[PDB]
Amino acid sequence: GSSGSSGFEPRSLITSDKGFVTMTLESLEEIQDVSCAWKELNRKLSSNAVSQITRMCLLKGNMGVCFDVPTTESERLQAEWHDSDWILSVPA
Repeated sequence: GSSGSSGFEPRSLITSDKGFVTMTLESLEEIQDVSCAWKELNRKLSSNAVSQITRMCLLKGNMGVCFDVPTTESERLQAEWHDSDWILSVPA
């Protein structure tokens, strides 16, 4: 409802073991199901690259998605993201 911004400034962990990385995609409003996100991603990413997306789940609030990708494709994904209203981030 009406609270202070949820983002905050949490403590930075000692990054070391570069294994996998998680991604987030914020929506404008609610969506139908993951099909919305998948259809969009398929129109903004290549079949080859989009296949790296795993564990795509609906965020708590249906206002975006959360998924995992390799640390290599993570930068390509970030650069290839354009021409869409959705915001792309990579949290801790």
